[PDB]
Amino acid sequence: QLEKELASELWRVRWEDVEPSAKTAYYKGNLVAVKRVNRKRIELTRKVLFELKHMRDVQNEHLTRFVGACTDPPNICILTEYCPRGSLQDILENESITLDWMFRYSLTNDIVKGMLFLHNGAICSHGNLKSSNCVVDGRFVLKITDYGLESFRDLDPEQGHTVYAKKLWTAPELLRMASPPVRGSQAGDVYSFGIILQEIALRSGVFHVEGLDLSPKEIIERVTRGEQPPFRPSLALQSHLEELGLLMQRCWAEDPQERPPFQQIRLTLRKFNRENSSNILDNLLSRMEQYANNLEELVEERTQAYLEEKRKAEALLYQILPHSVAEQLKRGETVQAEAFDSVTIYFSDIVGFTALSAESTPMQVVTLLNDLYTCFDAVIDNFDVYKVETIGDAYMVVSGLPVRNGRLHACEVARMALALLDAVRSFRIRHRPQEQLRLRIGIHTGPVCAGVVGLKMPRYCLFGDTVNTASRMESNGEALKIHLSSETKAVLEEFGGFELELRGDVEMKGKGKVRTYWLLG
Amino acid sequence: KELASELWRVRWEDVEPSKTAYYKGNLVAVKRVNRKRIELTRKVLFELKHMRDVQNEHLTRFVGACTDPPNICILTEYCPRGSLQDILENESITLDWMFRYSLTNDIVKGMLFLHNGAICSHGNLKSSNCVVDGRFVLKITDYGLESFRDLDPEQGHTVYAKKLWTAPELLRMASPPVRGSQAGDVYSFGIILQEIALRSGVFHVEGLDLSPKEIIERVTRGEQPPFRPSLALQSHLEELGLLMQRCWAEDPQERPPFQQIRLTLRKFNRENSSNILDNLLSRMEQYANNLEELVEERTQAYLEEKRKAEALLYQILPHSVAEQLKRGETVQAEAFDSVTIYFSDIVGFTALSAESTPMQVVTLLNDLYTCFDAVIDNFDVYKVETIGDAYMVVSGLPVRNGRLHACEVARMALALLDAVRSFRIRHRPQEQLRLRIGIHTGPVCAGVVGLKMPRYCLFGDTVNTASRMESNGEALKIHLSSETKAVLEEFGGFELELRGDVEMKGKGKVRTYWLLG
Ligand SMILES: Nc1ncnc2c1ncn2[C@@H]1O[C@H](COP(=O)(O)OP(=O)(O)OP(=O)(O)O)[C@@H](O)[C@H]1O
Ligand SMILES: Nc1ncnc2c1ncn2[C@@H]1O[C@H](COP(=O)(O)OP(=O)(O)OP(=O)(O)O)[C@@H](O)[C@H]1O
Repeated sequence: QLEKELASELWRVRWEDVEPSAKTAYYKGNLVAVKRVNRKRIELTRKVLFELKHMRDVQNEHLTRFVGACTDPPNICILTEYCPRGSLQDILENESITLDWMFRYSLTNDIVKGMLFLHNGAICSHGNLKSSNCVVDGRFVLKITDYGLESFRDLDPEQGHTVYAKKLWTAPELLRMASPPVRGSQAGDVYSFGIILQEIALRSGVFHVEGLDLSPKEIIERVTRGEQPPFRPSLALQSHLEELGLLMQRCWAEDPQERPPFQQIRLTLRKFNRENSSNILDNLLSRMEQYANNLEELVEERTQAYLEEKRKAEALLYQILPHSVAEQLKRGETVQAEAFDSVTIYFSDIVGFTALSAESTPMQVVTLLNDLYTCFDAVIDNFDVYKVETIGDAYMVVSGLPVRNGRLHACEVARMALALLDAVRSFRIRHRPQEQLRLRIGIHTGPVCAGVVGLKMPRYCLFGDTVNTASRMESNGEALKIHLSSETKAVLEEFGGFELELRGDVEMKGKGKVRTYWLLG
Repeated sequence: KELASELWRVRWEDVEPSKTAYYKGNLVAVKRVNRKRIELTRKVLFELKHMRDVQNEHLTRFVGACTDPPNICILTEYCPRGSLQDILENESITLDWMFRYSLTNDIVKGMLFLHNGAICSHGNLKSSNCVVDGRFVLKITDYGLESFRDLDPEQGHTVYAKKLWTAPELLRMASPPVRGSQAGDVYSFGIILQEIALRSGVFHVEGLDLSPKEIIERVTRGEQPPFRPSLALQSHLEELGLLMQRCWAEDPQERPPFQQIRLTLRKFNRENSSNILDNLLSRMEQYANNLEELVEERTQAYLEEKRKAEALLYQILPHSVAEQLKRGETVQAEAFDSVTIYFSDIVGFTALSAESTPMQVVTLLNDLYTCFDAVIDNFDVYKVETIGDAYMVVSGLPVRNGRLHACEVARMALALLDAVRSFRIRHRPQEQLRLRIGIHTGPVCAGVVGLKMPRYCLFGDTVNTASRMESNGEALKIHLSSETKAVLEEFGGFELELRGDVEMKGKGKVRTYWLLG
């Protein structure tokens, strides 16, 4: 029977039907995982033959099973039962799995037991036990893969300097200037578990010391020196979980016969887990429930964040155009060009807005300008006005777009006249208690045309011969007063009750003698 | 002994309002009751006895319901995480066939115990009142409640919206009981299966769907067309439709035995496994995988959206704004040492534009923007804004430009001729335009004004008076201010024509020079 099974050749995948599509592949109607190593010298190694067959005959709860081997000359590789989640080191290091310490204790104990079985049978502890080769099952039962099959790996000094990239967990004794044995040492196992426990206890990569970080070269050489102090990454200075620190301590010292057996290791682990170490069945359920709850909370927080971006993205493109645009993009395809000539516009400036303001002191007025912007905008929400521009010389607001009515705009302009008269006595310069600046404004009705231009950041533009004429005529505005023209005067006539006075016949550049009026209230 | 003390004396004092409240355990759900007056009787005694009686694995426990003069409610266990109806409604979660199927089987078992013993009936079996548990443990709510319900008569909005679930055997009556018909339970499961079968809301086949009131009197007006919403035509679950078709049985007795229902569902069962834990573990696995997929999609969309927003924001302001967006959050205006300001507008742009038709004026403005685009790529220049005809920009860069603002006039002089030469009014092919550029060289202070919609604003007496003066200028000739003419003197390679001392408002006789090229 033994001879027959050994001759059976039950480990040959033969890499013919298997389809490739870190590099997961599909074979045996199941998810697979294949890792290979550059070697072209395999033979029918009797010892390795038994090792391969025995591995294929090894099973346990916390181990990881085998499938088949790559005997083809294209390559040679293992076939392993892929598991969904990534390497454990990634698992903890993501900072997005929101672990808990009961969770971690259970993981440590499970890995302990799996290794223990790994060490109680014909297969003995594997050489390397890096924290980055402990996979998590779909049902979340820790497994320790990539072990055994001695002659099946890239056992090589070839890389030379590059070898020092990945040996950090190597047992200190084995990591000396000597040719190592493939199998490894049980002391090596104790050290491996100690270092992995450290990494799963501090939650930062490998050898996370806050005082001084050092590349792999530095850590390797430091470990190698064998200095009097027991070099190893430090333990958080707290008494909350001293037991685990002590247990790791017993596994670190270079005393080869000091790293204990796993009998006492499991004994101390159970003594600690007596806090919550209850059952062997329900553990899976509670663990998965905790993990799922945390994942759902994380995704809820991300989804909350995503809405935050949408509102801000909206605030840039849509908001530039008048709020009629707010409909235009908000299913307002009907929000298009207009031909309404009953539009009232207020363009005003600060008497000596620039010269004195800039000359007073560098960088001593810009904040005040922002304050004026904010306050006068808040008032700008006190009336139905779609502010047009805030040009350096002046800001110009014209209304009427939000409601297609020829009576609302005139009343809005008339009201804003008195509102600006008040603003004259509003937003006094805080920095200079003895400092006052007055605003001059004017209104000029007439035909106008509004339309949306621009591709990247389209904006509304409101052009009109009346607009240009109003600018050219109001360029001579006086302080703390308002000038109205004939068109706007007629607007006021039918707009509603008001107290307008007659300034007289003002000679306007390009307009000639124009009768003008003062708005009192 | 049982008479002595209720063991259902849940006063808030024990609990905290902190609408699920907490009591010395996990979260304990509550439900207010508008009773306002009590004369508890032996009937109530047996009510409490039954309330405590059952502790089945698929019946959700209560402890004690308040009986205070002003208020009363039942303190049940707050099994969190929504409802089954919801747990399929929200499109995010994607239950697979087997998952829904097993959910149905579990409901079968829970109901099987529901009233096969002491408790007679519940009557309200709304899917929304059967929630999932912390770890995939379905239950069924409000069993018992000998009188704990809104028995008060409304015959109004309550009828409109809150009674749909009861089936016609219940509907075809004017005296609703505390506990519904056994066939009533069968019907309740029938419509619950109706809702779980497909992802629709409630009692809604495709096609014509009358609104809820129409649904109500359809419920009570049933004709020989036996109006049970028919299942999905998909033939991979047609056997389910068999049960569904039977469940809402017009003949009261034909509504099959519930145990027979369970046994048929068993034969029906997908042969996954027989373990009681295995099913739970597999379910949680599927749910977790779906949640991970949701996380992935959300993250992808968030990154894409923010990338687009950043692109737009960078487009808005000058590249110095890009740098500020990079790391710097606090920005204060720069009192630049010396800059160049170019003001551009055509002669009689206002008049000509007004002459045009506004509708075609929109295309004219599009033409203007496009034609300005070409001049928009000459050298470092940030177009401040485009208000009307005037199209102005400055060449001040975040860092020293080696007197590059001298190159601003160079760029404008180069671009003006090219733009004017072969740029035409689409709606005004017959009409042509002449472009005049006014350049000044001087310092100015510029900064970001506003935060919600911050914009670069640059103020400087040079800029202001230069814009005003260039307002009136020579024809088809780039005028430069003597101030900027000297800087042009510093930078070689070009030719300058001395226009001479022109009258500038607020400036008197001020020298100006015409661009040569
Ligand atoms: N169960 C698994 N089997 C194979 N690969 C896995 C598994 N789980 C995760 N992986 C991924 O495959 C990679 C294989 O591990 P790794 O790269 O550490 O092997 P190696 O570096 O060739 O040798 P060692 O495992 O000793 O480091 C991991 O880095 C990980 O990203
Ligand atoms: N343990 C629980 N106790 C109470 N409500 C819950 C519980 N779990 C979930 N819910 C929520 O309760 C809602 C069901 O509605 P609700 O219980 O308020 O009215 P009802 O029970 O149908 O009728 P009434 O409340 O009048 O008896 C669902 O949205 C569900 O998510």
